Amino acid sequence: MSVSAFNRRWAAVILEALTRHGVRHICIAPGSRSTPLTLAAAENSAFIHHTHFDERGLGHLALGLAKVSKQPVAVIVTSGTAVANLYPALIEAGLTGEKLILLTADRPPELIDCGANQAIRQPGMFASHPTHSISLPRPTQDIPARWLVSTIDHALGTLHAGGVHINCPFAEPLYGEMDDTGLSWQQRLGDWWQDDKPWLREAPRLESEKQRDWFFWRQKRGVVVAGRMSAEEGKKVALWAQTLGWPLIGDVLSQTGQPLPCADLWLGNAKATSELQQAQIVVQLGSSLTGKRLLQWQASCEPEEYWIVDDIEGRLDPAHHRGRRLIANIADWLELHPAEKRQPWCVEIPRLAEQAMQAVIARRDAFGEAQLAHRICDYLPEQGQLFVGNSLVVRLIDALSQLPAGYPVYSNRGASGIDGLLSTAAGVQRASGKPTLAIVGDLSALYDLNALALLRQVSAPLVLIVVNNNGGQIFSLLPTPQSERERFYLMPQNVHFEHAAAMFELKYHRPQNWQELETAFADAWRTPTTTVIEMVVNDTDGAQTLQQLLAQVSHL
Amino acid sequence: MSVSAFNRRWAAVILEALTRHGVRHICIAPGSRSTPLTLAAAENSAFIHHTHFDERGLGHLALGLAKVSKQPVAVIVTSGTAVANLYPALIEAGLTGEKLILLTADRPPELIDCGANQAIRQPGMFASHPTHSISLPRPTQDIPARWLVSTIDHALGTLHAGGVHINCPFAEPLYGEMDDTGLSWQQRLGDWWQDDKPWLREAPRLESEKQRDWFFWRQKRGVVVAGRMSAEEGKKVALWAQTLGWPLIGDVLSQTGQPLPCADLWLGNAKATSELQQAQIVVQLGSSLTGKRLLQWQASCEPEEYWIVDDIEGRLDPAHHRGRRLIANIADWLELHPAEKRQPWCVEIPRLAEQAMQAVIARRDAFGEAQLAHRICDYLPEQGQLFVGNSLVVRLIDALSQLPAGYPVYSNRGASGIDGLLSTAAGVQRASGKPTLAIVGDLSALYDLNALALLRQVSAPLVLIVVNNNGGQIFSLLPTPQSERERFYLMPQNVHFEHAAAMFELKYHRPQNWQELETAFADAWRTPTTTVIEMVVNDTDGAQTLQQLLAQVSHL
Ligand SMILES: Cc1ncc(C[n+]2csc(CCOP(=O)(O)OP(=O)(O)O)c2C)c(N)n1
Ligand SMILES: Cc1ncc(C[n+]2csc(CCOP(=O)(O)OP(=O)(O)O)c2C)c(N)n1
Ligand SMILES: [Cl-]
Ligand SMILES: [Cl-]
Ligand SMILES: [Cl-]
Ligand SMILES: [Cl-]
Ligand SMILES: [Cl-]
Ligand SMILES: [Cl-]
Ligand SMILES: [Cl-]
Ligand SMILES: [Mn+2]
Ligand SMILES: [Mn+2]
Repeated sequence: MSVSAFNRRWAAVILEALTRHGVRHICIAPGSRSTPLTLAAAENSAFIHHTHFDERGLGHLALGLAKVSKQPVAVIVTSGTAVANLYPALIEAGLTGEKLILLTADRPPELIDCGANQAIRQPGMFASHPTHSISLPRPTQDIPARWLVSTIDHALGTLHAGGVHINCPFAEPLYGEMDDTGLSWQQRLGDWWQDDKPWLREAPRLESEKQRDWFFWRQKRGVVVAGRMSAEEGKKVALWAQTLGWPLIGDVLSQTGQPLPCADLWLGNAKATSELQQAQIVVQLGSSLTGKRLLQWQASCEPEEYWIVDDIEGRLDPAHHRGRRLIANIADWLELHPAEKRQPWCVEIPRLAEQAMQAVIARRDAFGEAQLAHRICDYLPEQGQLFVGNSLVVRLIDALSQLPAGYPVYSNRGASGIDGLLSTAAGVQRASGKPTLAIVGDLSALYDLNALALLRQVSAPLVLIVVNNNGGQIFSLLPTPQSERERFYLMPQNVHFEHAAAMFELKYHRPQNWQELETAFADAWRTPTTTVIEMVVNDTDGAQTLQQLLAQVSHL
Repeated sequence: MSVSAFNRRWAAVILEALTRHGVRHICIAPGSRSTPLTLAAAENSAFIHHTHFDERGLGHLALGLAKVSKQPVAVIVTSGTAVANLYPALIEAGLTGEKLILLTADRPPELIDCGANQAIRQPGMFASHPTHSISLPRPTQDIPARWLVSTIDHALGTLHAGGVHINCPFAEPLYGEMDDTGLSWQQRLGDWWQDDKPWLREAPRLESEKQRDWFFWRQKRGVVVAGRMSAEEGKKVALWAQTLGWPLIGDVLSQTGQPLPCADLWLGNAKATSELQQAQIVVQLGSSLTGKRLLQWQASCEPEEYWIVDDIEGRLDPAHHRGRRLIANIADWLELHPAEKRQPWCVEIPRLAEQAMQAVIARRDAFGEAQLAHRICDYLPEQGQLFVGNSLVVRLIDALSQLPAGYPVYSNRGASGIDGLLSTAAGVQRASGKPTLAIVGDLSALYDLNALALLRQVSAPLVLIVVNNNGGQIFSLLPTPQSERERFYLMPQNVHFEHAAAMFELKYHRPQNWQELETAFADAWRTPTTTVIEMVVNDTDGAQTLQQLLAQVSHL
């Protein structure tokens, strides 16, 4: 008889099913309509439970979790605009591949389009952005549990990457006594409840075949571009490229070690671009390439074929080159297409890359964001991970430093949003347990401000560098019109973060030089908490230093 | 020739066209892709420009503006998750009628699903939540300006209520000199550029017909239920119900003056409900009724007829009574269905309503949220406006105080989200220019924390009361389960707002008695600046006081 009790039994099947697909982490926002989902999750000891009050934050927390653990991470939210806040993190997931299982509570069909409070049209509301969309029916004992677990099984079994959105109508009485309504119904699943596999096993592998002409292509004048990939993938790619004798352009996100550093600088030099005109094939592994000069070279170069090896799906070359798009695990792929010993063919690029770095070393003293980015390894935590925020920071680290091979870097570099960086960071460190360094801009920090709440619960030191250049200074770098740049572009907020840290009880440091920055780090890494280091810098110095260094290099 | 210059030409046609439909406020977030729209907006002298860095807050700021002004308000954002953030405000607008014109910038078609940075598929991404979706084509001179303005003219001309999503591909060379490409193409529109009406006027009106059996019905035992309507409509409805001799159950949002106050209390009393069983007809004006007892009585009652009169569309009875759904401006409808002076048929309800308010007044003294709610009248600015947050506050002011007839009230009571209350308040005050009192919960305040940024800029004094009962205390009033309530429901963040206030250079108080609250307000209505008043209150007291007042009143 009890609707209250049955809703929970319905929800218990949902959650148990996700358990069979490697879902450990679950992110929960407060609600009433979500009561069946939340209580089922709460009482299921397979989960590690995370909670937060801002649903946009909640999505990004889940996104950081899935980013690092490579596992499907679940999200429970209540009906209404709560669901709509998951949209940004879902979008990023859909572009970078994080498996997010969004379980969104709903009013039941009777309470739709009739002025019911906090009742909206939720089925379909993320359009094409989920990989799978399940819109569950009203819960009824007339639909057997086997269908409910099968539906979920298929969605998860076949999920290569990106998000699944499972809309969960519940009618209400939501609370009440657990009388054993639906226990019978649940029992038709038999000992599946004691099993560790899913009910229906459906896991087709999606993968491109061996390139049988690889033995031919591996001998051409090639170039290796390396975008976003795993830390270990980064090392493998470096040795591979080296063996071929092909120049490797490694992104900040590559973790290759960057044997030809300051690509964003040297690629702007005619000697480099014309040397590369000799490249017969370009093999790019991973994507989301950072620098302007890399994108621009890429968009303009004309090899015989262009390859992109990556674990995600769909076309990845925005310049649409003739070539191949190869779906694979990068490490697997490298083993399936091993490098072969060849003499290098580049003469000028190794030279320019060295000079480029030197021009930057020559500028390392000024206490500016350009320099912080140059010097950033100095500050990497031992056995840690770097989280790079968006806008100027990622561009400057990519252009001016040479990150160590196999040192973990993480970013939200799919949609490049500045909406969820702090909570994504929270996820990232939570996932792995590692000491974590996260560097972010001032608007970025202002955007995801309340995420500082999550930053009270960290398992290893997290250092949050907020670079404060009073506004979105990237729009200084781009050729924006002078007269409406302050108001409509930069949007300085004229604020500091001392009071932010105070509010949430985090250590704060506002260093005036390098000696003070190192002493802030020394204290920070001592304790499994989050320290906020505000780096206040002159608004336009970073962008100008980049432009100058670009110009300098382009004359060498 | 110049794509740059034409992007801007195209955009200015769009923005100019909005001009002819009373769009005067415009809300801009920072970005590169949105350049054509933003620059066109900036140079167009019709618009009052508003800016913010958080796009979710931006949407809600526009919601605020559109709410008060009852004009269409435009929003510009850039491509990527920026767009996705408009969702919450858009869902709200869709339910309550605010006219939000979302001009969302987008990459051109060549750059979608090809690994291009910050490119996602936007056309259709709000599903069916917009009233119209204009998905614009790639800008070209081969499509006449008369098409562009006409498409915008149609969507805006026909717009009864809710948002229009206008997606705007712009191909890049976004910056460049402003040569005279597409001037010739603009001129094909002739002297329309000096006109003040639309190019295509298509403005059909949507109305219900005169109810020609009204003279029959107005003599039966009727009940007037009044929900969200304008402040002038509240006064009229009070005059009307009084004349007919029908009891008026009036919501916080109604501005009717509430002449049977504390309905949430007296509707729980059996004598009141049985007297209401004699109701032959129920005429509700407006919608989104607040309280449980009203929502519950409304659900259960069985009058021969049930009428809902509101200028929004669709069904508004979540109990789906046999009756009438009349789409009309309330002020107009009342004139078209005038009252006739008649002897009030209710006997005990007035007595119960008085005794209920007395029960409440007898409890005014304790320094807590329930008591703040009850006496909020005392703090209302002269010639000002109220903005009520969600959760416990709106429930408490509806239950425990009697707001003045005609004194303007506003809320986000469609989807009842807690995600945009401060930024909505901002736009609410900005639209009217009136001194504003806005009260909100702690988690509410945290959710929209960065909106404190906008509150630095206020055309009249704004007081923001933040009730801090350490968590979502509504889940203390709802019969949620014991051992998982704090963690999965209330989610206390153990925090204050002194520092938040400080960060954003806003005056802060934290009164500890009625006197200290009076001193906080002495200063608060003089200067056109924002004052934060944090009300620290025992977590659980509000909920229990309501519960007790409920129990006390049912015994009358
Ligand atoms: C959600 C979202 N909105 C807007 C943008 C456009 N955008 C890119 S960078 C930027 C400004 C970043 O400001 P800040 O954190 O101060 O970084 P800085 O420009 O100084 O590197 C904006 C608004 C975006 N990427 N994501
Ligand atoms: C965007 C959104 N997420 C979640 C909810 C569900 N919800 C309704 S009330 C509430 C708690 C509000 O807490 P607070 O601001 O402290 O007010 P209090 O409960 O103490 O009145 C929540 C989470 C919602 N309405 N909107
Ligand atoms: Cl809820
Ligand atoms: Cl159904
Ligand atoms: Cl960026
Ligand atoms: Cl700390
Ligand atoms: Cl942009
Ligand atoms: Cl609410
Ligand atoms: Cl100042
Ligand atoms: Mn900045
Ligand atoms: Mn609260």
